[PDB]
Amino acid sequence: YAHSQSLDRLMNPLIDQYLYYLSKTINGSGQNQQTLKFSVAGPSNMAVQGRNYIPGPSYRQQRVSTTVTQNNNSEFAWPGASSWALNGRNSLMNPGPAMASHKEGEDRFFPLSGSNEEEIKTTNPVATESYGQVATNHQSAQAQAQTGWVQNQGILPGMVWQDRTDGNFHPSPL
Amino acid sequence: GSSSGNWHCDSQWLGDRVITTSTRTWALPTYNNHLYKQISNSTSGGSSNDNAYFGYSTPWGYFDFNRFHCHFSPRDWQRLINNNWGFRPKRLNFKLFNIQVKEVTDNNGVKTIANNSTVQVFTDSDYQLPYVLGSAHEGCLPPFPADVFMIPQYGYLTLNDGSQAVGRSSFYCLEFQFSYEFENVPFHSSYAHSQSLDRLMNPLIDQYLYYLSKTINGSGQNQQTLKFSVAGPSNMAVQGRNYIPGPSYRQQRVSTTVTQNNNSEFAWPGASSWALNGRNSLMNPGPAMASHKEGEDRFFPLSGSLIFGKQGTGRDNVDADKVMITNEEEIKTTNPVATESYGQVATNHQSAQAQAQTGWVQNQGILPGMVWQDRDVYLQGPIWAKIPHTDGNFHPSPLMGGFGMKHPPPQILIKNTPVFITQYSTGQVSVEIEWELQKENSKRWNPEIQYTSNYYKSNNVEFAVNTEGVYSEPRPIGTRYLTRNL
Amino acid sequence: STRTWALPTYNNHLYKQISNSTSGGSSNDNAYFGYSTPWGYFDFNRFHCHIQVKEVTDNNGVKTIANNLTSTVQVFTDSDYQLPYVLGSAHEGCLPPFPADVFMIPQYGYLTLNDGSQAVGRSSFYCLEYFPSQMLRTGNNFQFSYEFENVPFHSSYYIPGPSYRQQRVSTTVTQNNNSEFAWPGASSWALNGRNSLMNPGPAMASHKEGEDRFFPLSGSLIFGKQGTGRDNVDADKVMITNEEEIKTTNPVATESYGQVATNHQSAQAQAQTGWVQNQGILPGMVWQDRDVYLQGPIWAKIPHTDGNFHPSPLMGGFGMKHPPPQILIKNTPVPADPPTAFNKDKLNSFITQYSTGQV
Amino acid sequence: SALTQPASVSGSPGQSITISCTGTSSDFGIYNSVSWYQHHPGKAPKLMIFGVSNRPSGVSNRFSGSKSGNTASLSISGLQAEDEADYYCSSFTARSTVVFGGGTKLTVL
Amino acid sequence: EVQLVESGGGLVKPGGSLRLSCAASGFMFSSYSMNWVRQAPGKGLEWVSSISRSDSYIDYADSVKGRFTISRDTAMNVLYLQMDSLRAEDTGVYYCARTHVFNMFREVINDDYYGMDVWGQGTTVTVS
Repeated sequence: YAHSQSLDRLMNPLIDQYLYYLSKTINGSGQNQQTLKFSVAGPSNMAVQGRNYIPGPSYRQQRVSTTVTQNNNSEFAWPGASSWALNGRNSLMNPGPAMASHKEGEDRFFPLSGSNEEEIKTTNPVATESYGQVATNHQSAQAQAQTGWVQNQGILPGMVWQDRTDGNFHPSPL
Repeated sequence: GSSSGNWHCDSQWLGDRVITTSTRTWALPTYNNHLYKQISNSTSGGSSNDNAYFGYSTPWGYFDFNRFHCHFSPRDWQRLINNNWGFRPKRLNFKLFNIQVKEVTDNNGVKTIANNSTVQVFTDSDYQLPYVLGSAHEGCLPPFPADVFMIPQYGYLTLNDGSQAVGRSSFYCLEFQFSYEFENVPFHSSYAHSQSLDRLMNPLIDQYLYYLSKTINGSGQNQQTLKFSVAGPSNMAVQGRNYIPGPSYRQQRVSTTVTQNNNSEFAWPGASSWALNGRNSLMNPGPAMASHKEGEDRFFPLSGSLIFGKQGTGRDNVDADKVMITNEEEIKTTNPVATESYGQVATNHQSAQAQAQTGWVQNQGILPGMVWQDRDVYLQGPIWAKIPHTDGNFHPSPLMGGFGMKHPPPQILIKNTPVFITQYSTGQVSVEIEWELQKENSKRWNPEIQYTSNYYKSNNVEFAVNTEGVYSEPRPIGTRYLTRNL
Repeated sequence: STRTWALPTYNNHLYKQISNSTSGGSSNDNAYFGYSTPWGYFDFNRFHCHIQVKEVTDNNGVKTIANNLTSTVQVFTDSDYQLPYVLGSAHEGCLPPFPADVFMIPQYGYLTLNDGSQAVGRSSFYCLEYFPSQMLRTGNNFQFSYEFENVPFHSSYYIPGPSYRQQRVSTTVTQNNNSEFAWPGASSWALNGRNSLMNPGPAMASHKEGEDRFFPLSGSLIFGKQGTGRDNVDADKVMITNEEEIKTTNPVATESYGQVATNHQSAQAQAQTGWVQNQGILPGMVWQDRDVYLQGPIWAKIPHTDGNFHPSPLMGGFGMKHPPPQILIKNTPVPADPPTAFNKDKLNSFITQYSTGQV
Repeated sequence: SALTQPASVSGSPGQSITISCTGTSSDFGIYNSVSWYQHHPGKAPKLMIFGVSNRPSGVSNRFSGSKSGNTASLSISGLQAEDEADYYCSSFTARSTVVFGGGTKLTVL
Repeated sequence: EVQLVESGGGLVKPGGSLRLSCAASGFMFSSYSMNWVRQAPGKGLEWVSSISRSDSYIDYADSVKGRFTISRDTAMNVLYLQMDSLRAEDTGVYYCARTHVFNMFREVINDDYYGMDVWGQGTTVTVS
């Protein structure tokens, strides 16, 4: 089957949550304007609502366009590809964890070694996109708030996902 | 003309089990004037692609008791968290009675209310509808039994592209007592580990394992050496440990003293997020992680803590003192801090010409041997949420707290049968839940910490009404007071 | 197996607080708060591992040992797991490897919550005297049985398992950099603002195939040879184990897990990649756990929590939620002569005494 | 007054520092009260230590204290540039007044 | 977030009178002792007066005794220091602090003193 909802839209569109988020960290343009203002997470702004579950793990792929002109004019077939090295022997990552091949609307891009899978895009991150962002540093009056990209993310508690010795995790094969 | 039920509110404490009945009075308007109506962001203007949604709005209302305080009075909660190491629901009994259907007529310019019909109510026990009870929405039974409440509307989001729909979207046309049996779920832990993960060692005795103490003799050239030492009580950071702290995904550190914060709008740009299908979605609350280092308690993770509003709090751009910020201080022992890195890792191979270089770990997934505590539940916070139906999940317990279930209590839908004629209904709702408890057997000598209401002198009584009849809850209440060994 | 044991009298029959402030205070990573008890414990937790009472009197200048028949020895098991459980930290004081050896029974003490050397309000103080125990004179005996809970067979014989990269040290000192990278270089996991070394860490191969002179800085169980000094011993004085057996299904502890593309190629940008230093569990990973050795610990207790993943411990052995209980023992204090007038103070003068026997 | 405390102390980053104030008669530290305050110029003073050595929720572990005989001392470890402030010691007195020392300005180099 | 904000500091010729108010927010103002301290220019902190939990016990530093009156309205949490017959030594920065007790339910009549818990940024009173 294929889901009729997406992992982030499980909410009721018609009601506010009783939870709050931090909407505004400064009054306005100026100097020494710091402030804290909180808002109700609700149907107006859904992106900021608190959620009980988060999408599955991701190990990024290179994005190859089926229109050859879009692709860079160089030999990125082997150097570009994401792989796992074992015993000093580099082994290409194929097919890789189950991940959506492309965002909604882009049919000409496929992950290099990741082959489309679009049906699982609801709960599964896109193969050619970052999993998210993460704060790199603390903030203070001197330093700005920074965020780094997440190229790979392993299992965390609460993740759900769709599929395509001493121990193993979710043995279902790739 | 003859009553269809009685009024049951009370709590029986029998041995290891708790039976909490609650009854309220409800009022059900007529939503959508008996229609189903497509809604989307474009009706609301749909400025951002992160907030773009599509879905329908249905006339039906739903009963939502999903928050703890619905079933517990603050005393029963104090009695619960102080004397127990765990709890979990067993049975669910539900009754609906004293139905009253009013019709409103406008005669001349004044309105008249007189009796009239039937009421449609059913439960979905096959889980064929979208499940909206898990998002921590409003419309739940009032904490205080003398409040009469309004029933929330029922609507469901489906697959979208921007505002537009897609061929895989679905349309659901939804076209008294029952009992329920909770499926077996783990006892929610309501204790704080006395010991930290790193201190599990015996302080009096050395390990027999060795570590590398010195890589050089002294300052100079060609001083390389390898020296080893015994890992023991003198230096505890270096000992070999069987278990390591749980996963982390770092949060930005916001300070409640505003002059320490950076003078820029980093509320959305700075925040941690997880992109899905091209829609950046804030990470909230995120994995269970402590809020702050000891002494840093003024700091709180940006998106990483449940925030509850005080009684009467406005909807938009309220100040900081209008909101109650919870903090997972209790779980600091086994979990990394939400504002700090999980550690360091080596970034290269040392050699004669190259120094050994390490770098931070901002996010860390599960590794074998990790242990962690889940996020706490509160008097206000949710009870359950439905585990999404998928090929896989890991540690399904929800991130906002409570009991994750593959078959939660079903949705209970209600509407007024159409006749149109302006009409509304009212009645009584009694919901009974059986709870099971886990007693503390601890032999700890010194006295536990307990949740106490400070003997205070003030104008009003906490967890009680003020002079205008407005019930109010002063602070968020955690479940973790008693202690247990790690 | 059977050994002959000797039990001293610890702390002169006192419970004593111990914080690093007694040890000088060290630094924040090393700060600890806890208590030390007069009770000793039996620890047979290591593989190679598989009543009499005396009093001491100094008469003139010489000491004289003489049987005390009426003395008692208190011993109990904690089968409810209500004490801190220290048998899983691989401490010394186990039964000796060689049956003709007589050993000293270690002292039992426990660490609790602490900020620096000070104790928070969540701290616990366990009085072992508050446990019912069996009191044994020279003719009485003590015995009990135990049943191990079901645990998977230890193994002696898709994508590779997770990795958290370790720094690479070489046994040829010329190869190693001329700087002190022992602490700065090492991989660590920080908890509550205390940086703690990653040891041994996840189970990972020690080195690439063909290079046996490189060992991960904090990734292996390093054992000392017979009669090895306590501090700053040389390299040849310690036995470094290597995990190379698991190189088939596990990444190398000194190497990156692999690569991941860091950007979107196009006519304006070349395809970029980056190194993966650490990788959490993914679906489809298979891995071997760490081996056990003749000197290695047999079991360890799974810390009681809401969650865990693959609980089998990182130093090897069998992780168990109900391991074998701790067996605590002490010499029942027999005071010296009390005064002839009541003094409410507790008696601080005890007969010097110790006891011995068999296991 | 009534509590003698040195005019100023200084130290390089990383070095421990012992600030100590002394008092007279009995009332010094009557009940358990010897309390150390951190006053940054122009901002609210903070209660670093309450009691002889107990330290409140907000305070960092670096700060510590003890009282030996007639002398109580605040010991700062892991010194930083953010620890530069004025430091006062106080003790409740027998007439239910509090008494502040003159205070030591700690200048970190 | 517990905050106490001082107000009413200003410039008054000697012999005049100034009233200082402390607006308490975020906590129960009637459950705590409250007291005023004073920092003269170029000097360390000094204590002025105090007022108990139930207002039974009012205390005064020896120097200002009889010239100041401390009292709290309590209808709306606020604190008041009436400064009368000011001198040249009354120049300073006045702070509003609250003695901190973890448990307000006493178990014993003589309780060890724990010191002030929450402070204001203080207002400047100047005499000429």
